[PDB]
Amino acid sequence: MFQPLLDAYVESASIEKMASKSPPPLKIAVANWWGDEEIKEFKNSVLYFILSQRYTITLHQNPNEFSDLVFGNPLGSARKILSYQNAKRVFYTGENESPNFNLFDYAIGFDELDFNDRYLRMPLYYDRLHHKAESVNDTTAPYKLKDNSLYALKKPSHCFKEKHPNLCAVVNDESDPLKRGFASFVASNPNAPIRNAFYDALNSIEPVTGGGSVRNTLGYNVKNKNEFLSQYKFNLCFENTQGYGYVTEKIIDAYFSHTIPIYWGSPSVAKDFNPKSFVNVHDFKNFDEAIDYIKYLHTHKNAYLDMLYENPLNTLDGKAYFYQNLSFKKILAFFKTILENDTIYHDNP
Amino acid sequence: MFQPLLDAYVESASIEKMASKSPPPLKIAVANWWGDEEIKEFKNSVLYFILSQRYTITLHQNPNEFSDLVFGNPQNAKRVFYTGENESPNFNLFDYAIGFDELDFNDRYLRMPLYYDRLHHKAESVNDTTAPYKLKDNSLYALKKPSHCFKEKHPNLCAVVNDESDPLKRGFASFVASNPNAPIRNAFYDALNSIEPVTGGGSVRNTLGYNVKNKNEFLSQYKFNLCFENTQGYGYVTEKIIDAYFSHTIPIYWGSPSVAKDFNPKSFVNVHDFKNFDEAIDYIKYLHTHKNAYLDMLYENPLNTLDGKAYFYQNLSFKKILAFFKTILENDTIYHDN
Repeated sequence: MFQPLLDAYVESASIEKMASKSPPPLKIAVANWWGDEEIKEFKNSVLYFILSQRYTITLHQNPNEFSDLVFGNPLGSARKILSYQNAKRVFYTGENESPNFNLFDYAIGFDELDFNDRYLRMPLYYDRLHHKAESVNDTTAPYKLKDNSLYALKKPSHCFKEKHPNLCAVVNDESDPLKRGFASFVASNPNAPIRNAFYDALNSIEPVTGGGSVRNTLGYNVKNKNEFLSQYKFNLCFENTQGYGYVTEKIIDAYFSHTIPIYWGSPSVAKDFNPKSFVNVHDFKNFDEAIDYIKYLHTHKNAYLDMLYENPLNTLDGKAYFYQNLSFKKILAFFKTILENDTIYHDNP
Repeated sequence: MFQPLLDAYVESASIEKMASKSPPPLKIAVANWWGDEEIKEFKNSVLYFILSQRYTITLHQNPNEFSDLVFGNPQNAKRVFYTGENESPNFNLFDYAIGFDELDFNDRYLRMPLYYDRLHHKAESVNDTTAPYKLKDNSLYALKKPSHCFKEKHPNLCAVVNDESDPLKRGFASFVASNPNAPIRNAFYDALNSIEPVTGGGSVRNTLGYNVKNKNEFLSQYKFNLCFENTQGYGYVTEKIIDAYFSHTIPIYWGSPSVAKDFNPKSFVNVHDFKNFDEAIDYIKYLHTHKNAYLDMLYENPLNTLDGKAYFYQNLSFKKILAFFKTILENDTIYHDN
């Protein structure tokens, strides 16, 4: 049930509207090799989106320019130059990699760590929600955006349904969720010793439908991931690697496509999402046993519809919440503190 | 006043004397990068000393031998980061880390600054029948047979601590450094060298034509000790300030800007509290010419006190360190990259 997760997300994006377009300049240095595509992707990310609500952002790719923040995680030659901008450095990557606090003053990541003002946890799933929120500011979408909220203020598109018929049909109670294939699987890397032992074991209850390169079954890689996952009862949602707190956009795609995620990745995922809403493979002593609970859910429609209908988020006294209250306000406070703090924390020899 | 610091240290070293039990074998590998003197230092560290109270340790450097833990500093064994440098841990490479950073990473990180290891060493050196500082009878550090040489090696220190001399009746400020890659420390030195001359007993800015043999005896001869860390790190408080307290001299400190969390600010000059060096020096001048204020500072407890008890920040103790390692040994998780 995506709608309540989206509602919670939209509320977490609630902040005071800034008055009369006087957003102070913020100069951010980013990867020098980024081309116009990567730049476009960055101007579309939730971090940029959030910051644009309070600053007039300029991006810098010239190494001989001063900046307010140097952003990212350069490697090789570009990591050396970083050492010299001795600018206010902020570590940020989509990879399962913890920050180097000798080189970076501040960091935004997935680790469950407290370093006072120097670190903020902003999992990748928050950014995927931002993209799902934008894609449904469409007049044909089956998910609704609170009137007048930040995501509803830009003009809406009209392509969603044409692009996600099946998804719309089932979200719109015009199809029966029980009347679907067993499970979808979309992945690009074959080497995943833990994932395969699991695909082989899931793929031996009923065939698993593959839409990506690994274990493909359709004979072609699916065009729209979300439309494809909505055609199955479950979605094989294993992260590429394990990290405590490392919850990617994958589980969000399952929720969004109205299918039950079968999750494995961060052993603490239950902190971020309601475990009654997905098969948390970590809540079992072995796969063997988890395969059995999936086998059960697949043949006991009541338990299956129970899970599909749980709020993706945990609740405390009826109010749904993001773990540690992640929100636009929390993220903007973190940046206002970084910008106003003149202390140099990185190695400055 | 080192005595109260030692008392709190000895108390922090108190552990249950499980005797019905026996220390189980614990196999510890050290990385190859580690030189023989880095291995000798480790064998002599307070961490090794603490662990040896609950485990029968075997330390080796054979990467072919299955071990319970492996210690390094930049396999499928649990790796523990441990270094003396002002270097934050790489958690991609190490499952666990012992450091100085003010960080909380649940069971993966433990703060144990080098000053705690320097206290361990001073405590041993004072298990000596001619020593000016006392160790509670029946404490861990008093169990071994003592030495009889302390006074001989530190006459002046015993005199002042033994009240056979007057604290005010001494030189101005000592400075013992041998590292030159420390610009801020030099600039502060040249600036302090103004109130009066600052006697230099080490390589760097050496005064008396030679290097002193006993750092502590020497420091006990001055009213203050110029106590600068080589670089700034939040939480990076080394052995230096402990040498000042041990030598019954006022530390003039710079290094960790959060040093007041670890030590009682009324007990030393914290250069970080001033907007510029000039202002810090003005304060030093004042202490040097106001006997009541100087003595007050010299007699303060080096540690902060709360609820009637002197304490180490965040309750650093043998028990805290033993629980951290017990948790590592019992947890099968491997966090490092593979």
